[PDB]
Amino acid sequence: KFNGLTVLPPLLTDEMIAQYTSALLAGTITSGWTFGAGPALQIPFPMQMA
Amino acid sequence: KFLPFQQFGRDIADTTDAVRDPQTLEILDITPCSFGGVSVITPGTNTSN
Ligand SMILES: *[C@@H]1O[C@H](CO)[C@@H](O)[C@H](O)[C@H]1NC(C)=O
Repeated sequence: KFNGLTVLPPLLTDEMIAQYTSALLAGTITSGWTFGAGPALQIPFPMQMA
Repeated sequence: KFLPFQQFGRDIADTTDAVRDPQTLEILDITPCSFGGVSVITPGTNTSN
């Protein structure tokens, strides 16, 4: 800590960013691409991969 | 812990220790005392005070 210089903590902390990434992964695994364009539509992963 | 010949101390700008009196010495750290800005939260002047 020097004189006249301070660092502002990020608004969105590490835990929230991890939660956001986990939510994106869960959506893209259990719903494919339909969750990014409306309600999340479930679909089995082999069928999504096909 | 400073080698018993120096008198001042600094790493970037200033963190001097040691009392500069020939009678006696005493290691005293140097650092500010929590300066900072101040911010105010307000929902709006035309909805509350
Ligand atoms: C605040 O709200 C009132 C009521 O809607 C409006 O007349 C006014 O223009 C707004 N802004 C200020 C600065 O008062």
